[PDB]
Amino acid sequence: MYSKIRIVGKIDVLTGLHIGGGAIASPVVRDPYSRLPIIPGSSIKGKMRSLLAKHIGDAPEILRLFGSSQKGAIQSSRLQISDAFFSKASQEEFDKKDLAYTETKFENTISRLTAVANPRQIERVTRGASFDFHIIYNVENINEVMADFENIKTAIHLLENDYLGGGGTRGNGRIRFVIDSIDTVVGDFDSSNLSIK
Amino acid sequence: LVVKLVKLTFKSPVHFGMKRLSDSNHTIAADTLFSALIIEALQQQLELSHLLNNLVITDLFPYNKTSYFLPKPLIRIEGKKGDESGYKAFKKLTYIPVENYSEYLRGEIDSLEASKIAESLNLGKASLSTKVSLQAVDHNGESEPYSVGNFTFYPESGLYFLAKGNADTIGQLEILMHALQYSGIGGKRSAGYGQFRCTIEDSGKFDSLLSQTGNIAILLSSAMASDEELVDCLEDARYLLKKRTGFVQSKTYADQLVKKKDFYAFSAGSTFYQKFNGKIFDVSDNGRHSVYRYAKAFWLEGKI
Amino acid sequence: NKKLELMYGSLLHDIGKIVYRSNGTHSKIGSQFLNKFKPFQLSGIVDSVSYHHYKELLDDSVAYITYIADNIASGFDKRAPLASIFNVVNSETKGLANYTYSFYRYPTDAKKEYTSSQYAALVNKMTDDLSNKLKVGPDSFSSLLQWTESLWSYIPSSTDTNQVMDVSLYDHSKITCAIASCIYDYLTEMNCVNYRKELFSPYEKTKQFYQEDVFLLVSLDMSGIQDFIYNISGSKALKSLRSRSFYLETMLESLVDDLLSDLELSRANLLYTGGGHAYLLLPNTERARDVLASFEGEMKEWFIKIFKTDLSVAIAYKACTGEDLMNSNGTYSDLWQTVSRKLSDKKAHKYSLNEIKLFNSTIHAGTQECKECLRSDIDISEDSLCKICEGIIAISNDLRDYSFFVVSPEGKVPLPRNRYLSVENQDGAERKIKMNKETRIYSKNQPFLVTNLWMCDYDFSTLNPETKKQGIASYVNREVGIPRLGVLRADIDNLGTTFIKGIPEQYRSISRTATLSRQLSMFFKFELSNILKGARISVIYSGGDDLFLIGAWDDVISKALVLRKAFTRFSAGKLTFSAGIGMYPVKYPISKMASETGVLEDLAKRGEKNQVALWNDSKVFGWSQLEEQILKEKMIPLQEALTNSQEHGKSFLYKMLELLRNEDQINIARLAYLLARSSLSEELTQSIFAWSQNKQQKVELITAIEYLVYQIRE
Ligand SMILES: Nc1ncnc2c1ncn2[C@@H]1O[C@H](COP(=O)(O)NP(=O)(O)OP(=O)(O)O)[C@@H](O)[C@H]1O
Ligand SMILES: Nc1ncnc2c1ncn2[C@@H]1O[C@H](COP(=O)(O)NP(=O)(O)OP(=O)(O)O)[C@@H](O)[C@H]1O
Ligand SMILES: [Mg+2]
Ligand SMILES: [Mg+2]
Repeated sequence: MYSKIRIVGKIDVLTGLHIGGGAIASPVVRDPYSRLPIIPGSSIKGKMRSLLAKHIGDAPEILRLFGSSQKGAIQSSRLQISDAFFSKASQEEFDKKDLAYTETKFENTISRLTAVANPRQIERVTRGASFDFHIIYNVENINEVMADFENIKTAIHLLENDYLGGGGTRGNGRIRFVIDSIDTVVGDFDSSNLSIK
Repeated sequence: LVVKLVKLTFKSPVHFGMKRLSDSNHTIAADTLFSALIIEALQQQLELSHLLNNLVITDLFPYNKTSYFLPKPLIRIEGKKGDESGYKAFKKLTYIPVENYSEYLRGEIDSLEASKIAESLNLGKASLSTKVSLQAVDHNGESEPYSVGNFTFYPESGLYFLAKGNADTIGQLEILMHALQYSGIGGKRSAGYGQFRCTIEDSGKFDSLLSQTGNIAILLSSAMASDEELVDCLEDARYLLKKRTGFVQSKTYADQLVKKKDFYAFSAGSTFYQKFNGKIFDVSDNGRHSVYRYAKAFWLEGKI
Repeated sequence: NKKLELMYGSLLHDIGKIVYRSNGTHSKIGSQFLNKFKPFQLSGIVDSVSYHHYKELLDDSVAYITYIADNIASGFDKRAPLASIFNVVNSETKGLANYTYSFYRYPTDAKKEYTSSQYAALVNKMTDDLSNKLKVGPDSFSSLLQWTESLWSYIPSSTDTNQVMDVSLYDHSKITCAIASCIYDYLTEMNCVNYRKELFSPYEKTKQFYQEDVFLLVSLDMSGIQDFIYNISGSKALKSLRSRSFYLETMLESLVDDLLSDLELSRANLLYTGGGHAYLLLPNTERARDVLASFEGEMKEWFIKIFKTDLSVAIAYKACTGEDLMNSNGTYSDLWQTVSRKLSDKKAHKYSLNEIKLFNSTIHAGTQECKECLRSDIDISEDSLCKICEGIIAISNDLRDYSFFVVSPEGKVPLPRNRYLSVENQDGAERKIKMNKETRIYSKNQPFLVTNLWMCDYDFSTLNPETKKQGIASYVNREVGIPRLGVLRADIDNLGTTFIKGIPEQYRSISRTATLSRQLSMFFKFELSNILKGARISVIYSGGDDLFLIGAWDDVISKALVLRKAFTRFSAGKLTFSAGIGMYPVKYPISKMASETGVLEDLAKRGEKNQVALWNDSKVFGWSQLEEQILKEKMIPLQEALTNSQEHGKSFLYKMLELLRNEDQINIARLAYLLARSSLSEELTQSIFAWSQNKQQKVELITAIEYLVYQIRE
C-alpha cells in the first residue's frame, strides 16, 4: 500500500562547513538547546534540488521529489530531509583532544583600487566533525521508486562533488555521505536492492 | 472505551503554527492531531469510520522528566484579602501537573505556588530559524529570506495525549501513530521538522483521575457541541473561544490551495456543569472532499 | 436645567479657597467671586458654592446635594503646598515620605510654601477665563471641567495640617461633582421632592443616607488588544502599529463617552480611563442599570459585527454606599476587589449560545485574506487589505500631522453607533462638526465642544522630513553600530496590590484613588514624551501601567534607564517597574518582536520583580546593576581603552567572548595570556581578570563586551 523508506547515515565534513544563521562574526546555525552545530534539512533539500535541476535541465521529477505548490499540479514532497545533528561519536572525539566544535576563519579582501585588505571573520564546523542525517522517502507511486532513487543518487554524487553551505567556491562546505542503512520502515516495499551513493 | 496514553518524543524541532510561519507553538490541539491522523489513514488506505465515530482524543499536553501536565481549569479562584495582582499568576498559569491538579480544583494552590508551577514546566526552547529562497536568483532576481518558528524539546520532555475508544479503534490508532512517527506533525515536515517517535501504553496515573466523579467537567480537547446540546450546556460555564483557521492541506481538494471555513471551538480547560458530546464538523466549502474539524469532548470530572 | 446648575455648583463649590488663600469662610468668598460674573450668577450654582457646610446650611435646592457630596468626597496654613500622593502609598512597608509639589511637576521632598502672589496670579487668570473664554450651558460643562483640570491640579484641596493633604483641588472638585450628579440622579429616581428632610434635617437622616446604596462602581475592560495591535504581518506593519494603537485608544474613549452620554453624565464621573480599562462612578438608579445593560448588549453586538472574537468589551458594576466610598467601615478595597472579580467572571463567560451558533454558521470559505492580521471573513479589496486594515493605513500619514480626531458619520475607521474616526486639523474638525451634528472632536495634548485626550505621540522620525517617509525603518540607518531595533516593554509591579492594600486603611477614599490614578495616567500619557526627548524612539503605546517603545537599541536601553530614574523620582520610591528589552533586525516579524519582548518582561517579573531582561533570558539584571555595574563600570573603561585600537578591538573582543563562554581553568589561563597580549592598561587587565573570575560579575562582563561589540559594528 503506502511505504516509507528510512535512510540514516553520516555527513562527514571534508572542509569547514558554514551554514549561516553570544556575539559571533558570521555564526553558524545551532541547536537552540544544546548549542551544537546543525545542518538544516532545508539547506540539504535546497542544495540537492538545485543540483538535480542543473543536472536534468520546474521539471516533473523535481516536483515529485521535493514537492510543488504550483496551481493545479499540487505535488506532495516525497523526500523529507530532517536536520543533521552533531554526531555523538564526533562529540566524544571532539571532547577528547580538547577541540572545539566550531573554528574561526580569518579572510582578506584586497581592494581592486587601493590594494587594501579588508579583514573578515567567519565561523565554520571543524573538519573532523560528523552529522547524523536522517531522510524519509515516501512511496506515493511504486513504479517511480527506481527513477526517484537514481535521481537521489545523482543529487548525492553532485553534492559530494559540491559544497553544502557558505562560500564553497573558496574551499568551504565540502562533505561526504556515508549511508549507514536503507530500510523500509513503513509498508511492504522491498528496499534491499535500493542504494544511495 | 479504554484510555491509552500516547507519548511523543521529538527528534528534530517542531514548527507548530498558530497564524504565521514565524509562530513557534509548543503544542497542537486535537484538531491538528486528528487531521494528521485522517491524512495518515487516507495514505494507508484504511477505513475512516473508527476515527470519525469512536475516537475521542485530547490536546497535545506537555510532559517533562517529573510529571505530566494537564490544562489549567477555568475555575473561579479566590486570592488573599489584599493580593489583587496575585491573580495574574493564575492568569499566566497554563499547565498543572496531575499530582497538583486536584489541589488546584479545591483552591489549595496559592499565587506563589501557581508561579512555581508555571516556572516548573521544562518543555523546551522556542527559536526562529531564518532561511532563504535562491530560486529567483537563477532568473536574474534576488534571494528571498523568510522565517520558520521552531520549538525544540528538552531531552526528557515531549508531548503526550490520551485516546479513548474500543479495541479496534485503539489498534488502528497504533498503526496510524506508527506511520505518523515518520510522516511528522506540524509545519515544515518535508523541510526537517516534526519528526518524532511515539509510545502507546496504559495510563494508571491518568485512570486515577478519569475515574474521578465531581460537580464540574473540564475539557481536555478543543471541542464544541451541536445546537441542541449548546442550548443547555452553556449555563454557568467558564470557557475560552478559539478561532480555528488555516488552509486545506490536500492534493485533490481543488486546483490551488484555499482556506477552509472559519471555526470556533471551546478551549482545553473550559469548565462546564453539563457534559456535551461534540462531533466532527465539516469546514469544507464545495470542495472535492469534506474537510473535517474534530471538536469532540474528552472530559475530566472534578470537584470545585 | 437643575442638573446642569448642580454640576456647575459642585465643580466650583471650593473655588473660594483660592481667593481666601489669595489674601469670612471660603464659601462666602466663593459666592462673592462668582457674583462678579453674569453667566455664573445662577441660583443653584451660588447656593452650592456658598452653602455646602453644616453651619452655613428652599428645602429643594441643590445646596444639600453639594454639601453631602463634599462630605462624601472629603471623607490651617494657607501657604501649605500639595503633598505627593505617594507619601502614604506603601507606607506600611517603605515608610511615610514628605514629598510636595512646587508652585508636569515632580515632587522634590524639600520644604516649600505657596506664596500668596502665586495665588493672586491664579485668581487673576480665573477671573480672565470666566469672562473671556468660559460660559454656562449644557454643552459648556466639559470646557469648564478641562479648565479646572488645567488650573487646580497642583493646588491642595485642603490646607489643614492635621491630616494628609494628598488630594488636590481639582481631584476633590471632580469627585464632588461626580458624587453630586449620582446623588441627584438617585434622588430624582426616588421622587424626593424635599431634599432637606431627606438629607439634612436630623443628622440621623444624613447617616441613613450614608447607609443607602446610592452609587455604582463600573469596570469596563477590552479584550484582544495585544493580538489586534501586534499580531500583524507585511513589510508596512511598522507604519501601522501606532495607528492601530491610536485606533484602540480612541475606540475606548468613544466607548466611555457614549456610556456617559447615555446617563447624561459628564466626564467627571469617569474615574479612570487607559490601558483598555475604565473605572466609572454611576448612580444606582434603575435607569442607570437599564442603560448599562443596553450599552453592554449593543457594544457586544457591534464588536461581534466588526471584529467577531478579535476584540470584545466586558462591563461589570457593583452597588455601593456612601460609607463604602468613605471607607467608614473598612469596606472600600473590598468593593474594588469584588468589581474586579465580577469583571473577570464576565470575561470568562463572554458570549451567548446564539452568538456562538452564528459564529459557527459560516457559508463561504476564507478565499482571499488580508496581508495584515490575516483576516478573511471580512471582504478583501485589491492589494489584499481588509476594510479596517486599509482604514488604519489611511489613518497614518494623517495621525503624524493632524492633531484632531473626529468621530462623525463620515470618516476612516469605523466606531460603534455607526460612526467613523478620522484625523483632521482645526479646519477639518470645524467643517465636520458643522456639516453633521452629534459629531465629537478630540484634541491631542492641547492645553485649554472639544474633549482633550492625553496621549503619548512621541515619534522621532516625524521631526525630520527625510526620515518621515520611513517611520521606524529609519532608526536602523546609522554610520556606526549594528543596525538593529530595540523594543522596550515596561510594566509597573503590583499596581493592583498598591491600590487595594498599598494605601493605609486610614487614608482609603474615593478621592485618594482618583488622585493616584490621575497622577499615574498623567505620568504615562504626558511625561513619557518629555523623558524620551532627543532619542530615536517611537512610542507604540503608553498608558495604564504598561509601555511599548520601538527605536534604536542603544537609544532604547539608555531611555529605559532614564525612564527608570524618572519613575523612581515621580513615585517617591514607592513604585517599581520591570522591563524587557529585545534587539531585533529590521524586517523581523513585529508579532515575534512583541511576543519575545513580552517574554523578556515576564522573565523580569520574577521574585523581587524589579528587574530588566536584556536580549535573552540569561541577562536579567537589576536596574542599578545594569546602569552602574554593567555600563558605568565595565563598558565605559573598555570602550575608552579600545577606541585607541586601530580595529576598535572587534576581533580581540570576539576572542574575549569566545574565551569567556567556555568554563575551563586552562581557558582562564588563555584569557590571562590574551589580556597580557592586549596591549592595554594593566589595571584594566587585572580588573577584567577579576571580573571573569567572579560569578555574577562574569555575566556583567559578557554583557558589556557584547554591548561594545554591537556599538562597534556595521
Ligand atoms: N491602545 C493600545 N495599544 C497597545 N497596547 C495597549 C493598548 N491599550 C492597552 N494596551 C496594552 O495592551 C494590553 C491589553 O491586552 P488584552 O486585550 O489581552 N487584555 P488582558 O488584561 O491582558 O487579558 P483579558 O482578560 O482582557 O482578555 C494591556 O494590558 C496593556 O498592556
Ligand atoms: N492610573 C491607573 N489608575 C487605576 N488603575 C490603573 C491605572 N493604571 C493601570 N491601572 C490598572 O492597573 C492594573 C495593572 O495590572 P497588571 O496586569 O499590569 N498587574 P499589576 O497589578 O500591575 O502587578 P504585576 O503582575 O504587573 O507585577 C490594570 O489591570 C489596570 O486595571
Ligand atoms: Mg503591572
Ligand atoms: Mg500592565
